[PDB]
Amino acid sequence: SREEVESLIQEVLEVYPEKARKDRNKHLAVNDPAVTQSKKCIISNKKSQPGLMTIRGCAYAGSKGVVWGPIKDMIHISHGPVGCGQYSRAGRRNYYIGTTGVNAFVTMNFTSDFQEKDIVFGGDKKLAKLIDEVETLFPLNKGISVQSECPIGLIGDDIESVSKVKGAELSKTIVPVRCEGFRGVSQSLGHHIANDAVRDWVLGKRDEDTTFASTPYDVAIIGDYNIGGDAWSSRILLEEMGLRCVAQWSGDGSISEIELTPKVKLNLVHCYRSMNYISRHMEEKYGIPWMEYNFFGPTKTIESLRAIAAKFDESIQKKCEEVIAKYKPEWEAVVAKYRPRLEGKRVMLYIGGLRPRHVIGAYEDLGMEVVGTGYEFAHNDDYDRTMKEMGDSTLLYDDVTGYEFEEFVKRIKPDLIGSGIKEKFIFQKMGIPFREMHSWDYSGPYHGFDGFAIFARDMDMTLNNPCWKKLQAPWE
Amino acid sequence: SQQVDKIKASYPLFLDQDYKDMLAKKRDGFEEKYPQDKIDEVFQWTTTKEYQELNFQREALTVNPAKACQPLGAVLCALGFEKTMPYVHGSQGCVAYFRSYFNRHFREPVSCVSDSMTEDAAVFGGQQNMKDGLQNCKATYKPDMIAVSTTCMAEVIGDDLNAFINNSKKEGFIPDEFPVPFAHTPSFVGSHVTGWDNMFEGIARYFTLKSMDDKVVGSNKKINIVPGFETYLGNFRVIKRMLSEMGVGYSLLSDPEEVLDTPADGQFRMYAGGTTQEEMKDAPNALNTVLLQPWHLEKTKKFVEGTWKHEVPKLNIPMGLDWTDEFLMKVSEISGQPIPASLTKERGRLVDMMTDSHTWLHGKRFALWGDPDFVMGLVKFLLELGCEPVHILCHNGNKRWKKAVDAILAASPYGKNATVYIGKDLWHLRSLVFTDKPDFMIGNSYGKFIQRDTLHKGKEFEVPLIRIGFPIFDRHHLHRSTTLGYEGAMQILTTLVNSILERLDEETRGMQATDYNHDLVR
Amino acid sequence: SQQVDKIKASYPLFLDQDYKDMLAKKRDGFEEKYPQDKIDEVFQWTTTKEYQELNFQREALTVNPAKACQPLGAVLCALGFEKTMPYVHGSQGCVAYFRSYFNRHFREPVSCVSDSMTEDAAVFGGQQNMKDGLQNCKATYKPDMIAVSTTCMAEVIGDDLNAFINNSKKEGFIPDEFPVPFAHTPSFVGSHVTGWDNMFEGIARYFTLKSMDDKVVGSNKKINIVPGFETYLGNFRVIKRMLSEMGVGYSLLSDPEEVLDTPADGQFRMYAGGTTQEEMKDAPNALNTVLLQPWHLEKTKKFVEGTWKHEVPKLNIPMGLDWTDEFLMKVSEISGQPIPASLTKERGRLVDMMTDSHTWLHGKRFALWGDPDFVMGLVKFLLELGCEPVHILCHNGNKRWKKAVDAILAASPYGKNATVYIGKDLWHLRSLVFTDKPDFMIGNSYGKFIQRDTLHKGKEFEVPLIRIGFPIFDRHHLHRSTTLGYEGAMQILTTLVNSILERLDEETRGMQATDYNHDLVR
Ligand code: ICS
Ligand code: CLF
Ligand code: CLF
Ligand SMILES: [Fe+3]
Ligand SMILES: [Fe+3]
Repeated sequence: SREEVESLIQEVLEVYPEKARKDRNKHLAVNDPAVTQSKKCIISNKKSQPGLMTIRGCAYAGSKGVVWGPIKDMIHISHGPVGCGQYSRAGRRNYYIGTTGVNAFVTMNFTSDFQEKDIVFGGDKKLAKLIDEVETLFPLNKGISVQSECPIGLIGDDIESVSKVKGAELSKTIVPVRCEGFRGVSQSLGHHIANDAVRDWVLGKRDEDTTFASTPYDVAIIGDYNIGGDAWSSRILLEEMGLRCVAQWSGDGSISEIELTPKVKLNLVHCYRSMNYISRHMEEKYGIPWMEYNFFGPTKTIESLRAIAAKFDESIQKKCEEVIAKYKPEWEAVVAKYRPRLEGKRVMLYIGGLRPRHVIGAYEDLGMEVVGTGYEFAHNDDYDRTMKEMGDSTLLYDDVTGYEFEEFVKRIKPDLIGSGIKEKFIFQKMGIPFREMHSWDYSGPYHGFDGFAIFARDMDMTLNNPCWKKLQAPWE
Repeated sequence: SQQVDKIKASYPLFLDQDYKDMLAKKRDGFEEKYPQDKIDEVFQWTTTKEYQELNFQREALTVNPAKACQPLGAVLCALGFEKTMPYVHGSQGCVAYFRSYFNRHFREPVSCVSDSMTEDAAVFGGQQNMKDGLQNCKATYKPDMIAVSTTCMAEVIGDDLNAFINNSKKEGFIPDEFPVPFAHTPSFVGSHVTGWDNMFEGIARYFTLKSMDDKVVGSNKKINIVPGFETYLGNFRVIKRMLSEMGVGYSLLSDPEEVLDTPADGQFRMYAGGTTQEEMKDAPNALNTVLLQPWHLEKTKKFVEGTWKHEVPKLNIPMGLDWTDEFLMKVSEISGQPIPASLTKERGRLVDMMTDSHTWLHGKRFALWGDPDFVMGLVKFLLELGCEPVHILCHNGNKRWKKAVDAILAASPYGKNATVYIGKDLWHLRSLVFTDKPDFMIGNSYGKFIQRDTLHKGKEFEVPLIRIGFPIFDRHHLHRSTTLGYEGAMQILTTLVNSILERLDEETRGMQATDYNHDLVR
Repeated sequence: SQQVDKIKASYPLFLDQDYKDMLAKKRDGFEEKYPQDKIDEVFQWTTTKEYQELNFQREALTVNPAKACQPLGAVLCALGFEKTMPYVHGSQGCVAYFRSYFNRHFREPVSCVSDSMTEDAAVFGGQQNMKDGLQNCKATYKPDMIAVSTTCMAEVIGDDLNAFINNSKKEGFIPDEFPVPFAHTPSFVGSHVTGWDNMFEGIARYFTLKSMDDKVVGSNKKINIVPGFETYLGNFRVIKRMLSEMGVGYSLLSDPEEVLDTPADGQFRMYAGGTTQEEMKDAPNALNTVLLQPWHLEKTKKFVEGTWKHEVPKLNIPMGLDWTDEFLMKVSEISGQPIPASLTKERGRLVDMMTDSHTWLHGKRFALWGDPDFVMGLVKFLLELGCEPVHILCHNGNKRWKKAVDAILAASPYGKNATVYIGKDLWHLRSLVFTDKPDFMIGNSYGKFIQRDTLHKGKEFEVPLIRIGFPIFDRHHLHRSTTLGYEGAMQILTTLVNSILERLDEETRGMQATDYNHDLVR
């Protein structure tokens, strides 16, 4: 019940002497579905306590590594020292189709490679020569973005002027993003700045152009980052219904799709946290309605497909019914094969924003009860959405400390834990099966009916692996 | 459509006909893709010599670098001391990236904390971040030493780490006796190896500067070993094993092998092994200090010679035959202990393997890259094997190191077609292997993309990659390997000769076309 | 035509145009070669299941076997004793073939002699042949012992080794106290492992049968270890290392480590190391004898139990995790010494590696072959990894081994699709891998052709080979590897995971076609 959960929370917090305990008590809570506003029990979107080994990232990670990186035909310059591009290079599986180095540059690392002279005297002229060199060596690029790492915002470099001058000179769009790491407390502000850059530099280049033929079935997938091909599966599912997916970004995204987005009739937002800003802006300016959708699990997929078909004519509704009837036997077979091997298992998740609350439907579709979820950068609305779907008497955490996660797992003792790479081996050494909830553990997709089979197979292969039974030596 | 019996992951599920039709529609309808003939023309242009001339005229753009920033090496150095917590003064995204990098290489948990400095600390400094973070890190993780490195935010503002730590001790956030050494690791100067050097110098300074009055050189009959930035656990293990075989006392400083290879037995061990504080304090009493990678341990060498008054030997990295022989002979001269029969037998076995594989290793052309000391050791070993290193790339190398490597190449007739490039990146090496094709590349995982590019020009133009170096992300447990000493040379020789033979078998597998050379015995 | 700058060997010198025209003219003029379409349809027919049904009905024809004859194992056993000479009573062609086989595998000198019996010796016997041969061998090569095996020629004619040796001693050709053990090794019975067993039983009989009056079990506080037919020096190394870490006194009978691993230091050594005769005469005094490969050490077990009176434990081969644990626990029980923390930590490291690699290892299908004990150990280790053995082939297996492996498969859930074949050759395995395609194959170099076969059907039907076993001819220095113990399990795990990842990288190297799954991090 709640008494033991609160006792465990207090016991874990006892380590923090005076102030860290007060800060961390606010981010730990116990679920209650009757609560609408999560601000009464949990507090998020706050600065992290120093020296606690947080798992959050920076604004540069949320801008370059999340929103702008997946755009294939654009060249993204990590303005600053070599480190951040190096570490952010190809470490995220935002899949795409293109020839790398010619018309695709997702896995490439472009940087200004700041030195001491650049720090002391600035790097605006270096950025100008950067842009000319990029244009001469990569002529098929369709635009350049300039993601600012820490030193650039610190030394007061003004890259908007050089970006505008170069855009005028070479007649190519150049998007300056001030995504310095010190800004904000996590990757969420990186999403906000990247969204503002898209709004102010890309979204309105065809506001006076009407050469695009439009159909009443025009939709745009917003916030689908094609992590292992989730966007492709969702897109095939939506096109089997008869809807034209005109735009798809950032995952497998081109600048042309972003430019054509204002012409669609609906905005299907997958990740609310990372693109709600542009969703509301497109509702306000162009009058395009948007909805949240969930393709993670057959039940949630069916519900989302029916909801999307609700606001089109009868043809679209009947095509949605036909798609559901077509894909029903496949996920029924997946459930039949994999439910007996997973019924009753307990899961705890700590991933990020949208995913920790959206995986719940397919986790339950296989019969596995979820007893704890948490975020690192989500806002209060994310928790408000989480309360309804999450079950009662479950532990919720924000900005988890590695110590906190360690001693929470040592008490709850679940059968499976889904988190990032920085906890994979920590939890592996404890005998608890682990799944990389972002990397999908170098597998996927997990979205759509096709992704449900892979998700079930991966859950089975990790949860019932023999290696988890051999951690204790027979003589010990 | 997914069949329940044979579930397909992304490959080759996206090879299905419906998916191809959907991607084709997406590309043709709204992507505004350039025509494919233009793509082919631009690719062929990028593989040309004129593109190489344009690429080598780069002065402001770096594409696909082969180096990292200082705090990563500082964290790796700090991980090598007992119950030590790496503490980065600056942003938290840096620590997230360092942890991700080291997890993806070692497949292990890596412990590092940050003080989480924000925009406020950019106007008023990071003093309170230091105090609160040091207190919290001491409270919840209970280390015996907190080793403080910096992030570029902290270097641009100009935070005084010494004053910050001293004030934190004075107020009462940490006990005055608690070891908190520090080092300045600017990311715009040098690379991760420089960060390792700075961290080691800082730790040595903190533990030895104000206690040199009672120190006598050689009073404890031990040899200090400083390994530098090392990501192969086999290297630490082999150094310890060969120094124990000779029966010489050693004190390996900054040994992280235990925390990087913790056993999985149902519990998480955040700390394991490492160099003790007593060892670090007793270091000035040793006979001498030997640096395995002197080309990025310059400031450590300066501090050891100036303060500890140790006549540091001029030794190259113990890679290959000759340099391992020089290392062993110098250790024998310093300690007075003769080289035993086991080491001689192991050297003879390496020579035997060389005699066995020389007919396959001769004349092979290699493009290799990595860290300065590792690259120079590999070049030396390749010269001993009769191979021809053609493209030697070191992004973080300097003019003096290039001159040393050129002198090494001049000593052998196999360095005639060798050019050493410093300050270049993997795009330069892509151009070099397209224009001056080698037989193989030797480098980290980032080279795999280059291989793909070569395969796009044609099978005959492909340059296979051999994964030796840091980081290796697409293979498992290669970090347990060895590169130093006779054992490391044996492993490198086996890797090289097996790569050559596997490539030869691949090229001659076609039936009735190239199968006449598909020999059972090679 | 050859260019002195770039000289071409057979590949690709026979790919130039003029050679192609010459070959085409010869083919079209003088071979009367079958039309190509006939060849393609015959190959396709060979890949079908009707051809599989015809193939598995074979009763008299053996195509590409997977075994050798007894005297090869006899020579290998004789090479494991100090200054011992493998003498083979029979024809010289047999010794030439044995020497060439072991030279190609180990890449080391292999010393073996024969009496070179001719037709007149066939008609009249080999008594004078063995007298002269023993005298010449002792005079020229100066061994301390001569271990005599037989060829099929001598086994058919009923050559009495005992009488011949006793007559040679009586007539003065060799000293009476010179040890000349013998074993009958008929090549038409069993295989090479049977010859190893017979040779070891003969040596043990010669040294212990007549001197068991003053022998007390457990007098010298040691455990005898009988390795059997082993072709990985790392296996002997790991067994000795693990026994020494436990502090257990042991006597590794038939230790061929040194004679197959001599250094290249300027001199040639015919003999090196080896089990000493004093160790053999003191063998009955040991606590107990442990057989590492019990499935071919049957006669040795009978002799040890019936004469030495040692209650030999029922242990499988110490391969994989569980069987290594059982071996260590049994050795601890016999010797009374606890398992040290080093081996517990090594087991933890192995379990950590399995935990890291389970994602890429789960569900993969393997077709493997080799010796009985080694094959069953691979089956067990693969089952522990979650892998699925589908085709298990042992040409030199029997019904009892089939039952044991069937029980092992039935214990695990990863053996529901596993079939075990005994008495089948590699042509049967070719049919199986064509009709029920596994992900990979695990065997010796002879499997490479099978891989070639699969590649001729298509890139999607190719079955890559992983080289574990005996003999390995087309790769260098793989006999250095380890398969036994935790170190062997780590090596096998690394090889399998990296093979899977390399295959995936090859499948995803197509630009714009399959490079979406060409991930840097795996
Ligand atoms: S963008 Fe966000 S951490 Fe919404 S920064 Fe992060 S590809 Fe996570 S839970 Mo990595 S808010 Fe996407 C995410 Fe979720 S990189 Fe991916 S998995 S749905
Ligand atoms: S919070 Fe984020 S990742 Fe950190 S620096 Fe800032 S944008 Fe970048 Fe960069 S080079 Fe290295 S990793 Fe830093 S110390 Fe600077
Ligand atoms: S001299 Fe020549 S190679 Fe020798 S047997 Fe005679 S034909 Fe043959 Fe054959 S199976 Fe083995 S290798 Fe012999 S013992 Fe018989
Ligand atoms: Fe690990
Ligand atoms: Fe050899």
